[PDB]
Amino acid sequence: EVCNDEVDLYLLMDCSGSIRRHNWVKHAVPLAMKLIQQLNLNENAIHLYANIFSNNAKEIIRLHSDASKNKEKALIIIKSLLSTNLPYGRTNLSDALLQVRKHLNDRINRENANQLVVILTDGIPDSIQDSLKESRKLNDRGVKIAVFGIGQGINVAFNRFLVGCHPSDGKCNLYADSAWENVKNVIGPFMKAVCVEVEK
Ligand SMILES: [Cl-]
Ligand SMILES: [Mg+2]
Ligand SMILES: [Mg+2]
Repeated sequence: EVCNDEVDLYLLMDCSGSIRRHNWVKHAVPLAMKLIQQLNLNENAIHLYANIFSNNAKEIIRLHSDASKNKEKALIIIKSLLSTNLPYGRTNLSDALLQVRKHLNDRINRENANQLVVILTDGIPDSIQDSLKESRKLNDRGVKIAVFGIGQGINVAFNRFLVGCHPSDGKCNLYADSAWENVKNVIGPFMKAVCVEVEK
């Protein structure tokens, strides 16, 4: 797998109404699945955490749980997102990022592990101010943030700012975007690039 190191990886998956149900089912859920396929989930390698966020953040995979460390178990849970009332609601990224910072506050994370947040989003946060404030607090605790933007509702400058890049210029290995139909072709190269940056 292209991601293979001691990393606590916090997947924050936008489930906002803008997505549309057909895209949630045909693209968003399969994209999260393929992303997880890029990870060596293992006690001594990657441990996954996952939440969804729209109105609020909701944990779906607990950090260090069996599904955190086992790809087949993680994929069952992600697939279970199909049998829900999702997608719906707004884009409370700051609450999603807050849940990550609560793990760090409470020392739930492996202190020895690289800390990586990966955001899948099709929009702009409802509060850029609070999202950037949370992101700074995470950065101060050593957390790297990556963003995979989808569709026409994103703001590239903001996503680039969030991950620590110049908003328009130069290579930004912690950022990629894609049209809805193409997400599964962009996610592999993205996760490869992200994991190279995390290891360096
Ligand atoms: Cl927000
Ligand atoms: Mg907030
Ligand atoms: Mg949206």
